[PDB]
Amino acid sequence: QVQLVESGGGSVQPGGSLRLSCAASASGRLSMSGALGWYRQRELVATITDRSSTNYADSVKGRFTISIDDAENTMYLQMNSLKPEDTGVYYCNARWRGMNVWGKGTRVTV
Amino acid sequence: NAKGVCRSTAKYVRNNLETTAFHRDDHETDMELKPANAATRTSRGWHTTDLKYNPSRVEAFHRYGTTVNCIVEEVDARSVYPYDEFVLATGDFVYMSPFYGYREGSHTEHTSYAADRFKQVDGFYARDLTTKARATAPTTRNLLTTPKFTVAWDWVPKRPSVCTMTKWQEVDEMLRSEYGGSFRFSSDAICTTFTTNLTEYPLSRVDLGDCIGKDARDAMDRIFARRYNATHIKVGQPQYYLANGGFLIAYQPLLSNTLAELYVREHLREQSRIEFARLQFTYNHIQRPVNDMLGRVAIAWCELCNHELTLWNEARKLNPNAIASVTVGRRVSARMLGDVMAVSTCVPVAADNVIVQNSMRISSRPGACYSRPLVS
Amino acid sequence: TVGRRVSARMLGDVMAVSTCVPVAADNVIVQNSMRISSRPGACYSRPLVSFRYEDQGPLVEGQLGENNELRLTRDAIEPCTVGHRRYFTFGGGYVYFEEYAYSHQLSRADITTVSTFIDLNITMLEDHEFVPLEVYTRHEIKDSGLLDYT
Amino acid sequence: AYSHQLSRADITTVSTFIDLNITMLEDHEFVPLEVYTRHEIKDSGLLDYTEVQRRVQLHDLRFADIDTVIHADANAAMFAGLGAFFEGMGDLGRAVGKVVMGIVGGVVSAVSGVSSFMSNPFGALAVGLLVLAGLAAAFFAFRYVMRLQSN
Amino acid sequence: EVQRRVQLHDLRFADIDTVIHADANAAMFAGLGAFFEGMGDLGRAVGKVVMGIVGGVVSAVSGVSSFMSNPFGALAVGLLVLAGLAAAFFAFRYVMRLQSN
Ligand SMILES: *[C@@H]1O[C@H](CO)[C@@H](O[C@@H]2O[C@H](CO)[C@@H](O)[C@H](O)[C@H]2NC(C)=O)[C@H](O)[C@H]1NC(C)=O
Ligand SMILES: *[C@@H]1O[C@H](CO)[C@@H](O[C@@H]2O[C@H](CO)[C@@H](O)[C@H](O)[C@H]2NC(C)=O)[C@H](O)[C@H]1NC(C)=O
Ligand SMILES: *[C@@H]1O[C@H](CO)[C@@H](O[C@@H]2O[C@H](CO)[C@@H](O)[C@H](O)[C@H]2NC(C)=O)[C@H](O)[C@H]1NC(C)=O
Ligand SMILES: *[C@@H]1O[C@H](CO)[C@@H](O[C@@H]2O[C@H](CO)[C@@H](O)[C@H](O)[C@H]2NC(C)=O)[C@H](O)[C@H]1NC(C)=O
Ligand SMILES: *[C@@H]1O[C@H](CO)[C@@H](O[C@@H]2O[C@H](CO)[C@@H](O)[C@H](O)[C@H]2NC(C)=O)[C@H](O)[C@H]1NC(C)=O
Repeated sequence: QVQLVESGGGSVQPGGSLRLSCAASASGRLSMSGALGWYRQRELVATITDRSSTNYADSVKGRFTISIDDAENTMYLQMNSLKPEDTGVYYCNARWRGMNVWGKGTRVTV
Repeated sequence: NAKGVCRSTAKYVRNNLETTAFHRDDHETDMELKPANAATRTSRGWHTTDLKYNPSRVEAFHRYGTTVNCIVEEVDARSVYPYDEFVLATGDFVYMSPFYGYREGSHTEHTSYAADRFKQVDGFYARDLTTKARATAPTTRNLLTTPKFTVAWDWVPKRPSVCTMTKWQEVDEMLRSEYGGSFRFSSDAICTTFTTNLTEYPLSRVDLGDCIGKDARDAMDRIFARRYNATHIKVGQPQYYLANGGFLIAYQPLLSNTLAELYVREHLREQSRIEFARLQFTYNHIQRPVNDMLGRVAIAWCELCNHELTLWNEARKLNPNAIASVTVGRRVSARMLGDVMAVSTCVPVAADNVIVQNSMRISSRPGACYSRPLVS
Repeated sequence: TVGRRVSARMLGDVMAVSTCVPVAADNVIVQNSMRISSRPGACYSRPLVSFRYEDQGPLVEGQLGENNELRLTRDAIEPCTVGHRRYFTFGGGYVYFEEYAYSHQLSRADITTVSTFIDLNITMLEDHEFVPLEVYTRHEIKDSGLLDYT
Repeated sequence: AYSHQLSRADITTVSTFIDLNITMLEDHEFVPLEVYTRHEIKDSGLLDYTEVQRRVQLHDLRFADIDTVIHADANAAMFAGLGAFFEGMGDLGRAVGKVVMGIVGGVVSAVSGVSSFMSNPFGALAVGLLVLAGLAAAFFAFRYVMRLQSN
Repeated sequence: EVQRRVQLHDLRFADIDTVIHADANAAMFAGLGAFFEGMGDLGRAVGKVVMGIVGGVVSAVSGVSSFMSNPFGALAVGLLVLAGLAAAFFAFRYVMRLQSN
């Protein structure tokens, strides 16, 4: 079974920035996933719907940027110029051709 | 949808920059979609041109600076519970719920793609590409853009829920044995051995509709009446066990009439000093012979299963189409994708629609000949 | 026949046999790709692995085989194809490889087991190939799974 | 090499489809030394179905390499290099490229015409005669010059 | 019969492989090796030197064949041969026209 180790969650002030991340066990290679990303509470925030294709919610365009590291088998969600409306629980998720996995949601406050 | 044509021009990316191609380097023109000759009865398709199937394809591509071929193709798609994804007949997944849409009961469904890549058209009227005519009734059509192709399907409200489990197998003979603090079930009808904890599952508090309970009780009574009515006795009420691998086993313990007598006479000797469920394993001198008798039966079935499974598993590596066809009970195409098998339904063709060519010789190269005859 | 894993080889009309040595599943590591950098036209046919006989021991390079066997050769090679997809048995589950690259690892319970010798109520599709574009231009060979006797 | 002939009773028969009490060893190959130098192929008994399909996939790989060696024309490699050179110069490069490609095309067709003619025994003989005639003419002329230089 | 044909194909490949890799230079080097083995230690000192001389000959010949394969190289040698032949013929004719007078 695949397991996601979510980290980087916390609290900041308006106009601040953060960097969330989700490292995965060797049983699931993130760079080969059909879809990856974060969902607010569910509603999409940022994802990589194909190995080279990215998506974002309309209120997030230009603020956040998703990326991936195949060496460390981990994905990152850099998020800048945060607002009080961006607060809530963020759940990372990854899925490979029908196999699906959810990380334990992490809170973000502003 | 409006006419049955494509623009004969396309945007492509090379050198990390967008560029516009044109069919045969001409101006933007509405090219007609024509049916593909290889199109099956069901998996229909259309193209603007046929250059790929004809010989001298490389020269045909080099005869023009740029070429553009618009394809339209109708394929089967499947989605399974919870319906968060669906797979196309091409083997490609789509990480969106097929029930997704702007409708009140659907915008809550799962999706991995941004709203920019999805459009839901209401009051849509289809137009068949073979018979140029509008459909008689409107539908809601979902439209999604992947980085390779655009895909569309008719939207429908989510179907009503169904029972969580389906009857997989009815088994006339199943031996249960306690070992290593776990039950082990085995049979000749199924080569798998089911393992489980000694605790019975409290099905009554989850099958509130009695959907599984009804099916189990009915099947057991049908089998008992058919095969055991005059040879055995049922010990008590059916028992439910959750087996490793994700199966629910409804079990009904039996005693043969000849064995029941031993419990009866032993009970009479005890009374001189009826509920079989209380007595079943209390008499060691009765049970010791039975553990050895039935243990040998269980072992015999294991030996037969290992022997048969070995032959069957080697045969499928040689001819999976034949083995899959007899297993499934209908003709199917099959292919080994390493250590598992992929399958598909073959399409039938009537015998009078087939013609055989008069020769297997090849004119283009004198030393070679076809090894199996040509047909049309 | 013997009731334990054994290696066997036909020496003409008789069979030579020997005991295989077991290796714990956590001591085995699968490599991320089946490509060969030294020769672009070829690719391994079965995935590469790296393992240890004992937890603290030296690391040993090999190649996977059928039914959890480990080979010490790294010699099963194919001409590289397009549209490649494979599932290889890997310690009570499977490793899925796509276009000669490792993707993920499934549990054996994730795939529908076909009933013993006869099965019904099975769902299927009229599979449509959707061949890669390179098969027409560059005229590269399309993946066709493992070879049948025919 | 033929060694000896055994009776069928000299080998332990595997008693049935399932049996026990068999004795075995953890076989250790002890490779003959020559394998490491002369690349001698080590015996592997008769071919299993897996070894047959493994060798079949190795042969179509050997064919792809031989096929590529025959069809990897040095002229095509040069044309590819020239194509990339002229494409990088823009439209000014295209105007020249279209012309010089035809000039190089005329050179390669002349060279292949000569090598084709050279395959014929009469062609091979003709050039040999001309080379000898030219060499002899030059040597006799050089001898004449040497005889004049002294007086 | 399938395994009989597979074993015949890897034999055909071994024969083709040897035909490609059995270089005439290796046959010459083996012939020189066999000569110095019989001469002994007094010959090894000479062997090491002549091996470098032959090594220089084969590298020059392979350099020429590598150049000859190129269209510009094939054209260049063709032009020089024709120029030399024409010069020799015109010079021979000039001498012939003077020898008599
Ligand atoms: C199952 O077994 C019982 C006996 O254990 C059968 O009972 C008979 O039922 C009929 C109809 O009510 C009576 O006329 C007979 O007198 C019963 N026999 C005895 C010995 O009591 C029953 O018929 C069997 N059921 C089936 C479907 O075969
Ligand atoms: C059978 O009994 C075992 C305990 O002996 C159960 O194992 C536990 O399962 C849960 C849920 O997966 C885990 O959180 C625990 O860590 C397990 N405990 C141990 C000691 O392994 C098992 O779930 C039971 N199965 C059934 C169907 O009753
Ligand atoms: C076989 O089944 C019997 C039950 O029919 C088991 O006997 C029970 O064991 C528990 C644990 O010691 C006692 O609390 C009960 O009083 C016993 N019941 C009776 C009616 O004697 C027995 O343990 C099982 N066999 C094995 C191998 O454990
Ligand atoms: C799927 O399973 C059902 C049973 O749950 C099968 O239904 C039977 O089908 C035959 C043929 O039409 C009927 O004569 C029976 O009356 C049906 N049984 C019941 C209880 O209704 C069905 O055939 C299976 N389908 C496939 C394609 O395998
Ligand atoms: C060789 O044969 C003997 C019987 O002649 C086997 O001995 C039995 O082994 C099992 C497993 O340990 C015990 O439960 C029995 O009590 C043994 N029987 C007797 C009579 O002692 C032995 O297992 C066989 N060995 C092999 C390696 O196959």
